[PDB]
Amino acid sequence: VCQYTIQSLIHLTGEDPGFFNVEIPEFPFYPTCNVCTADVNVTINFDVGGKKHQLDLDFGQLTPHTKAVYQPRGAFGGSENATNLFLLELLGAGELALTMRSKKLPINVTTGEEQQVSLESVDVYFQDVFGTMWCHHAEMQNPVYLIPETVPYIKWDNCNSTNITAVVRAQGLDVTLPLSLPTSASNFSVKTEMLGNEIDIECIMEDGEISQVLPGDNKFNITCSGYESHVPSGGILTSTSGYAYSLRLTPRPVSRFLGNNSILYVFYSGDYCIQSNIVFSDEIPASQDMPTNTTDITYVGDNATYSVPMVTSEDANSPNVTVTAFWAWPNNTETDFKCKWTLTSGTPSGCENISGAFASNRTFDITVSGLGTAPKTLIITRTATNATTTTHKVIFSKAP
Amino acid sequence: ISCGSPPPILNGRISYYSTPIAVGTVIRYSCSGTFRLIGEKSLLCITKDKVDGTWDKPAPKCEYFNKYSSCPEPIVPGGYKIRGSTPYRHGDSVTFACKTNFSMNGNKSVWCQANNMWGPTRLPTCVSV
Ligand SMILES: *[C@@H]1O[C@H](CO)[C@@H](O)[C@H](O)[C@H]1NC(C)=O
Ligand SMILES: *[C@@H]1O[C@H](CO)[C@@H](O)[C@H](O)[C@H]1NC(C)=O
Ligand SMILES: *[C@@H]1O[C@H](CO)[C@@H](O)[C@H](O)[C@H]1NC(C)=O
Ligand SMILES: *[C@@H]1O[C@H](CO)[C@@H](O)[C@H](O)[C@H]1NC(C)=O
Ligand SMILES: *[C@@H]1O[C@H](CO)[C@@H](O)[C@H](O)[C@H]1NC(C)=O
Ligand SMILES: *[C@@H]1O[C@H](CO)[C@@H](O)[C@H](O)[C@H]1NC(C)=O
Ligand SMILES: *[C@@H]1O[C@H](CO)[C@@H](O)[C@H](O)[C@H]1NC(C)=O
Ligand SMILES: *[C@@H]1O[C@H](CO)[C@@H](O)[C@H](O)[C@H]1NC(C)=O
Ligand SMILES: *[C@@H]1O[C@H](CO)[C@@H](O)[C@H](O)[C@H]1NC(C)=O
Ligand SMILES: *[C@@H]1O[C@H](CO)[C@@H](O)[C@H](O)[C@H]1NC(C)=O
Ligand SMILES: *[C@@H]1O[C@H](CO)[C@@H](O)[C@H](O)[C@H]1NC(C)=O
Ligand SMILES: *[C@@H]1O[C@H](CO)[C@@H](O)[C@H](O)[C@H]1NC(C)=O
Repeated sequence: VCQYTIQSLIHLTGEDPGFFNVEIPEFPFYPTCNVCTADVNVTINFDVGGKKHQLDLDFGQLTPHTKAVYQPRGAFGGSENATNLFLLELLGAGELALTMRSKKLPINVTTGEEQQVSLESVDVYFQDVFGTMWCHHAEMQNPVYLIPETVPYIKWDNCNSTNITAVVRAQGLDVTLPLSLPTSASNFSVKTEMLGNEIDIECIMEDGEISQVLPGDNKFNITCSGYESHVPSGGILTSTSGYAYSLRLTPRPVSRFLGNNSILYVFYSGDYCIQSNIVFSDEIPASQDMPTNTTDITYVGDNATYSVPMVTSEDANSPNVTVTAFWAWPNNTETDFKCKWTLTSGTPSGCENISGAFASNRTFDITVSGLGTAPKTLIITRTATNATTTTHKVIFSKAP
Repeated sequence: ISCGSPPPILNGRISYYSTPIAVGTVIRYSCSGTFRLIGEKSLLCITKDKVDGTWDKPAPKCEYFNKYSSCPEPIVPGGYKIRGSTPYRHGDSVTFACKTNFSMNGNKSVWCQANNMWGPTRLPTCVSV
């Protein structure tokens, strides 16, 4: 039973790089919670020559504080080693991505249907610490056919090695490379390919070559093959102010299916080629916590109040509204996450020293009791149907 | 057996290969940044008489990038597209497949050329035989 469902529409444009990447940005990752977990399952919806076929993947319990990359714990309806064809990755700021290999079939099909498998949609099911079931439906604008094949190893001759490592963090590659050219601001063209473990990503300059290179930074967009990220891919050509050129490349998404010690080839013209080894940071890039607004509240006595307004895009006639609260750095998943309110609800059992109620305004007034002398921080989250989950960090401190 | 050196490509490059070239070797073609690659990019060393090796298709070609080129949507009666989407600009490719009652003849993939035509081959056909 889904309490909130997010819808997305995805369209594959360029060539298939060997993986399909689906971003899921709207599930709650609660801040100041070493102990918060999330149960995640995924359903892949295939069409096989007109016949519907669902692949159910079980990713177990996410533990964002300690692990950023997840493989399926099990698969139902899939081929052998289907669990090896999918990755779930935490991207930071409450976002995650689902990645599937595109050139190996994850389901069983008959002789003759091997080229008739198309991906229709992906459903992601996400149950948070408060018991709320979240769902994401990613629809393909057009069903995308899987073309199974083995990708041969390819290496490019006549490419200068650099000692500079291209480091990928949360599917974003970042690297700055020194180039040299006879001409000097002289147009500039660059394309890249990232090759490894049967993955082949090609990135090119959208808007074409740089016809006149200005001094300083020359920002230019680049488009990589596969499903595009909502964060744009880009690069910068730094010119000295013969003449020095520095090339910053920030393409995304770059899947760790490439493996460590895959190779980034940079072909540029003013073809010259430099190659750099790619490494995938196993460490989390940044805090996975969803972004929050912080408010400092003072109080006298042991009672304090905070009013939670409607969230952005929350309509006055929203079928479902949910407000939740917990004290920062909770210790016990069994007793610290009972403070959840819906439009029909009371302060549940086990929610101690906190009261809340919706007004006719749909404003949610929360009151905290038994406040000691030290500052205490309350993490308040509000969601509404087809609205934006918003988390408030409210620090209650004794009036001076 | 072994293949001789692969066919050259003007304004492009060929991936690394060791000599002599063994049957089963795959090489990749690419164009020089500004140019666009027209045709299948991977060549395979095969043997038909079990004596000499030969490459399984001709080399692709590189066209100078024409930012203005645009090809109409290609349509194959009896088949359907599995890769490609409008708009089609210079160097973009489409890949076809035939419906179940039909068999394909010709190359399954075509590229939008500078002269606003799909090439280098004709569109494939899907025919019930
Ligand atoms: C509201 O949540 C209930 C379950 O809590 C669900 O059945 C219903 O579909 C939701 N309403 C909307 C409009 O999604
Ligand atoms: C995910 O699937 C597993 C089956 O392996 C099930 O035990 C679990 O309850 C599911 N989680 C959900 C639906 O949130
Ligand atoms: C798919 O085929 C494999 C054989 O390798 C089998 O083990 C698996 O159970 C099959 N999947 C099903 C029956 O869902
Ligand atoms: C590349 O790295 C190797 C590492 O030893 C070094 O020998 C070589 O000089 C470096 N060259 C460049 C251009 O970075
Ligand atoms: C691409 O990015 C550049 C800046 O790097 C900007 O000037 C341009 O308008 C952008 N266009 C698109 C289509 O993203
Ligand atoms: C490698 O560097 C040399 C000089 O630094 C240059 O002449 C050559 O073209 C470079 N190779 C490539 C593939 O760009
Ligand atoms: C890739 O290499 C980096 C740096 O050595 C390391 O931190 C990471 O764990 C490696 N990932 C692998 C081997 O999957
Ligand atoms: C909170 O404490 C104040 C102290 O003056 C009291 O007036 C108010 O009624 C209390 N509110 C609740 C909900 O207990
Ligand atoms: C909603 O009503 C409450 C009274 O409980 C009031 O404090 C608040 O300012 C009102 N908000 C709006 C947006 O009208
Ligand atoms: C206020 O905090 C929320 C946390 O949910 C954040 O998403 C939002 O961006 C913040 N407001 C602004 C104007 O950034
Ligand atoms: C071709 O297939 C269609 C269904 O896809 C069927 O209705 C038709 O009878 C078939 N024709 C032949 C000649 O098999
Ligand atoms: C593909 O096109 C080439 C010409 O570029 C032709 O020689 C070859 O026979 C075609 N392939 C098939 C399967 O017809």
